[PDB]
Amino acid sequence: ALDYTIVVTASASQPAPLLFLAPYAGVAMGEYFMYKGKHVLVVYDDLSKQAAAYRELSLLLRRPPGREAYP
Amino acid sequence: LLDAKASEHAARMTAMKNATDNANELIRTLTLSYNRARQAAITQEITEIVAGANAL
Amino acid sequence: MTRGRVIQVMGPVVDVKFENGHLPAIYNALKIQHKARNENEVDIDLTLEVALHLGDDTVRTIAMASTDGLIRGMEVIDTGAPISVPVGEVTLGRVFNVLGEPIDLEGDIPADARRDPIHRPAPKFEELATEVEILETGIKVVDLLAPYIKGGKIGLFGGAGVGKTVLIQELIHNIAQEHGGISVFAGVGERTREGNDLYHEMKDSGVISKTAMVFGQMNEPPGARMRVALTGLTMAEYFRDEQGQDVLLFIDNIFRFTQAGSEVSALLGRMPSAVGYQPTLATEMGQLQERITSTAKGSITSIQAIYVPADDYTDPAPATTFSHLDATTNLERKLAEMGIYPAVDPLASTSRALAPEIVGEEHYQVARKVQQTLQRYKELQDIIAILGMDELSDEDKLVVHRARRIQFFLSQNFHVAEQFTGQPGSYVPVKETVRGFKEILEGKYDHLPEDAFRLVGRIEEVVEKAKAMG
Amino acid sequence: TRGRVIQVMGPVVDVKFENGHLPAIYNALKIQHKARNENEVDIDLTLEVALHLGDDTVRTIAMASTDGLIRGMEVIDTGAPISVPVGEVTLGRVFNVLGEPIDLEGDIPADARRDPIHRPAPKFEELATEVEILETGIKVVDLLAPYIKGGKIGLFGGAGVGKTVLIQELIHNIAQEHGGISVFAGVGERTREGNDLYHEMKDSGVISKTAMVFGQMNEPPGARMRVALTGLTMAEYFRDEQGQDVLLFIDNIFRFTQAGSEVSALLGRMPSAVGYQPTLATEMGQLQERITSTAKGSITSIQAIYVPADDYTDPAPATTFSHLDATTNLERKLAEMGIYPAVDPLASTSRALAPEIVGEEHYQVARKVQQTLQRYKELQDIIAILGMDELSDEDKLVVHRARRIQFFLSQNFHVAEQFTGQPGSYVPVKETVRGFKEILEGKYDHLPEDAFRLVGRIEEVVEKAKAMGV
Repeated sequence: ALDYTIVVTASASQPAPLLFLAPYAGVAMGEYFMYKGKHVLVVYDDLSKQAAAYRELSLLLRRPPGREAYP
Repeated sequence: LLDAKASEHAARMTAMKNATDNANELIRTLTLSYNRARQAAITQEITEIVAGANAL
Repeated sequence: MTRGRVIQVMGPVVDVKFENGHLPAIYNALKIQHKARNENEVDIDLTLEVALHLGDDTVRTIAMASTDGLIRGMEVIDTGAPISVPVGEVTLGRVFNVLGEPIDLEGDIPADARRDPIHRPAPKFEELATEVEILETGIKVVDLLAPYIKGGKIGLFGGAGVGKTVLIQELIHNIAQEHGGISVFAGVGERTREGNDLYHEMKDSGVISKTAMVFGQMNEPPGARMRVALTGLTMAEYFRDEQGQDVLLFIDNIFRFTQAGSEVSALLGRMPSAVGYQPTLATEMGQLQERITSTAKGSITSIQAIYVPADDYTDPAPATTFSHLDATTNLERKLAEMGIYPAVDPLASTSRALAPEIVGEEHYQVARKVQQTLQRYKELQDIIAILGMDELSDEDKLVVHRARRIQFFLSQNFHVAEQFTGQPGSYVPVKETVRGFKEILEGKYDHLPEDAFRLVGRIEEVVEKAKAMG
Repeated sequence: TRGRVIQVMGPVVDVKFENGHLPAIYNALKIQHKARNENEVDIDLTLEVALHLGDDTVRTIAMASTDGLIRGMEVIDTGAPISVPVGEVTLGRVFNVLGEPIDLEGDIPADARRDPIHRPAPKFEELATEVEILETGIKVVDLLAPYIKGGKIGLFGGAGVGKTVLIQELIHNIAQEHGGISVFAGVGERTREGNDLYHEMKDSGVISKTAMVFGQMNEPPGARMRVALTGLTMAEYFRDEQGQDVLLFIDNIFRFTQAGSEVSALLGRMPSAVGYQPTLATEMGQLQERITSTAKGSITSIQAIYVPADDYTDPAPATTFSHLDATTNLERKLAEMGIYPAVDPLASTSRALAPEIVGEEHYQVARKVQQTLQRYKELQDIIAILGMDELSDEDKLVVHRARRIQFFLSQNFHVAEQFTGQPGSYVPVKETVRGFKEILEGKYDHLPEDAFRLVGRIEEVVEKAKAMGV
C-alpha cells in the first residue's frame, strides 16, 4: 500500500503545535492532487487529539475556555 | 389439574412481586447514582463558567 | 474622622473608602442616613455590613436593603461595632427585622437598651456542659421515640399542611410553661404571608407573649437573609447567658441560610465550591450552630426546618446541616389524615439521645419495643390488605391489637388546640409516658376501645375516657 | 478618516481611527491592500463593527479569513453597514454574505439599490391583527400542522427523507398560487448539500423564483452570522415593496447562534450558561422578529433545525423553539414505507391547529385523524409479533382506516413530475378536510390499500381505484 499512500505523523512527544497542523498539512497534500485531477483519500486518525492539542494551544496563549475548557 | 392451575397463578403472582421488588431496588440505586451524576454535572459546569470568567 | 464615602455601587455590593488607619473591622455595621438636598436626590436610610478589605483604604460591604439611589461620594458613618440588636424583656412579644428594628406597629425600642453584637465567637471549651441532658417537652412521641437534647439541634422534615406550626407552637408553650425559658423564632428567608399567618397564630393562641420573633423575608437582599438566624440567636444567647435558662430557637428553613450565603459569595466574587455553594459553607454552618450549645448555666436547643433540595440527602447543604443535628422529627401526612395529632412519623423519626446511657435502660427498652411493634404492624398492613383481618395468626393478631393502641396513644391533646376543640391539653412527663407505654406493651389495657387512646395525655386519662364512653 | 489595524485575534480584528471619526456599530469596514513586496499577500476583507474600545479603537468581526493581515494596514470606512442588493435582480442568483454573486452569471451594477443588513423589527402598530393560515397545498401540512402566514416553522429532518423536495414544492406552490418569491439562506451547513439543493433548483425550474444566499461551514463565524440577515433583507424588499407572501428558508439556525458563541468568546464577553454567548436571546430575537406578517405583505419562514445529540434543553435550541409556531418532523420510517412527503403526522404539531383559527370541522377531522393514527401507533408491536388474525374485529377496523388515512397523507408533487411522469397536485384545505372526513366516516373502506398512494384529491382515489379494476 505504500506505492500510493502518504503517512503524516505527529506523535505525542511532538509539541501540540505539530499535532494542530497535522490534518491541515494532510489535506494540503491532498488538495495538491485534487486540483490536478487526481482522487485523494485522507484518513484523519483521532481528530479528538487535534481538539485536545488545540485546547492546549489556546489555553497556553491565554484564550478564554468554553465547555470542557475547549475554546 | 385445578390444584396445579391454582399453584400456577400463585407462582406467577410471587414471581411478579419479586420482579417489582427487584425493579424498585434498581430504582433506588439508580437514583443514588443519578444524584451523584447531577452534583458532578452542576459542579463541572460551574467550574467551566467561573474559569471562563477568570480568563478575562 | 470615621466618616468615609461611597466609591462603588454594584447591586447589593457597595464599596466604601475611609481614611488610612481608620478603616472599620470586618463584619461591622455602616449606616447611611442621607437627606435629599435637591429634587435630583433620594432620601436614603441604608445599612451596610463590612465583608472585605480590598486595599487602598477601601472596604467592600454587603447591603441590608436596596441600594437604589446611592451617590458616589455620599458619606458613610462607622458604628464602631457590628449590628447591635436589642436583647432582654423588651424583645418578648415583638417582631424584628435583621437589624434588630421592630417591624411591629406599637413602638420603637429606646436607645438606652442593651444591644448585643451579632458576630460573637462560639462559647469556649471551659464553658460547655460536661453531660448530655434531655430537654423534656411533654410530647409523647418526642419524649419516647426521638428525645430532644438541651443544647441539641433537631431537624423538622415536613411542612405544607402537616402541622409544623402547631408543633412549633406547642413546643413554645410547653417549654415556657414547665422549664421557665422562652423561645425565639427566626424566620430565615421565607414567604411573607406565611410569616403573617404564623404571627397571627401565635397571637391568638397567647403563645407570642413568651417568644421573640425575627423575620428577614425574601424581598430583602441576600446579605440580610444571611444574618437572620444570627440575629435571633443573639437574642436567645442573652436568655441563656444573663438569665441562665433553657431557650428554644427556631430557624424556619435553615436551607435559606445556606443559599443566602451562596448568593452573598457569588456577589462578592468568590470561586464557587461544589454544587454552587460557597467555599465557606461548612464554617458558616459551624459559626451559626456552635453557638447553639448547652453551657454550664443555660442552653439553647434548636428545632430547625430543612428543605433537602432535589430530594437529595447527599447534597452539600443537607450534608452540612446533618453533621450538627442531634435528633430528627418527621411529620407525615398519612398520620395527619388518620387523625393522629401530632403527625410525627414514629418509625422515621430518629434521635442520637435514644440510647440507654442517656435516657436509661427502661426508656430505651420501651422505645425499642414500641418501634418493633409498629414496624411489624407496617409489615402486616399488606397482609391485612391481601388476606384480610382473619386467618393471619393469633400472635400477629395480638401484634395488630397492640400496635393500634400504641399508634393512637402517640397522639396528644395540645394546649394550642384548646381554642379549636375545647379540650384543655396536657403536659406528659417522660416517666409517665414510659410507664404508660410499658403498661400498654404488657397488655394491661387490651380490653379498652382503641378510640379511648386517641388524643389523651396520660394513662389514667384514657381509662377515665373509656369509663365516660362506656 | 482611514485607520490602522492594531490587533488581529483570530477572526476578530481591532481597528483604530482618528479622534472624532469613529464608525457607528455594525458598519462595514473595508481592507483593500496590494502587496508592496514579496513578503506580503494581497488582501480584500470586509469587517463589521462590533464594539467601541477605549482610545479610538474598534473591535471588528471578519467576513473572510484574516490570514495575512499586518498590524498597521489601512482600513476603509464605508459609513454604512453591509449593503446587499435586492429586487428582481436577485431572482435566480446565488449570493454570498456581502451581496456578491457567487455564480458566474455576471455582476450586479452599482445603479441598483441596496438595503442594509441591520434593520429594526416591525412595530406593534404595523403587524396583522389575527392569524391567517398560509395555504400550501400539502395535505399533511394543511391538515395536521397548518402553517400560519407570517410565522416560523421547524423542519426536524435529516438526509434521505426528502427535505429538499418538500422545500422545492413549497417554493413552487407559493409561487404559483400566492405569487410568492422564496429566499433560501444556507447558514453554516454542508456546502455539498447546498450544491445539491442548487442543482435541484436548476432541474425543477424552481430557481427562477428563488434568491439564494450561501455561507457554509468553511467561512468564519461572522459570515455565518450575517447570512440569515442577508436572506432576510432580501425577503423584506418583496414584503415591504411588492406586498407579497414571501418564503424565507433558513437551513440550521443553530449555526446562527453557535457562530455568535464562537465570535463572542473572542470579542471579550463573559461566557454564559452552556458556553453560549450571553446575548443569545436578543441576537435570536433580532433575527426572528423581522420575520413577521405586516399589513402590506408577509414573510413566513420554514427553518430546518439540527438539535445536537437530541438534547432539547441546551439554550440555543430552546431559544430557536420559543420563536417557532409549528414543526414538521420528517421521518425515515415513512420514507422507507413509500409515503412522500414523509412528515410524521403525530409528532408534527402546530399552534394554529385550534378551532378558532382552522374552524370547527377542520379541527375535529384533524383531531380524529391524530386519534386514529395514535391508536395505530400502539398496536405496532402487537401486529409485528402476534399477527393480524389475533387482534380484534374492532381494532382491525382501526388499523384498516389507519392504513387508508396513512397512505392518503402522501401526495404527488409538481417537482417530482420529472422523476415519475405524474403531474402533481395543489390540494386546497376544504377538499382535503372533505377527503379525510369521508375516509373517517367509512365511505372508502371497499377501495384497496393502494389508490390512496400518491394522489391529490379523493376523486383521484376513485379514478385510480377504477383504473385498478375495483
